[PDB]
Amino acid sequence: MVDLEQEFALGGRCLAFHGPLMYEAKILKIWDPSSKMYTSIPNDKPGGSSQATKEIKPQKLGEDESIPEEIINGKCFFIHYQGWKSSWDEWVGYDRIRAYNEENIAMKKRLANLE
Repeated sequence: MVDLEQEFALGGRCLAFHGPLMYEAKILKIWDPSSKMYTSIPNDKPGGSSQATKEIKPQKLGEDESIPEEIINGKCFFIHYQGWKSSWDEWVGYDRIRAYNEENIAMKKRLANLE
């Protein structure tokens, strides 16, 4: 068991499950249904864009992304799916993602054995 690192973190790594496998994630633009708008920081960059500008004010969205109602109802994270094209800079909900930790790496290494 661990603490703090297992929570989603602003610019933590993450893991987002598909079913056949999971693919590694990197949280950047984070979303909260309390306003149904998003937030970001330029600590790094998506990959499909050069940065994440500043402490992004929560603003009406739809510039290059959409959260479906499926994920909206919780914390969502626009993540860089690593090992894949930056075209996969996409949000997921907690329904599929968790932050970087050894338990999710135990899931990663068990899964990668099946690849």
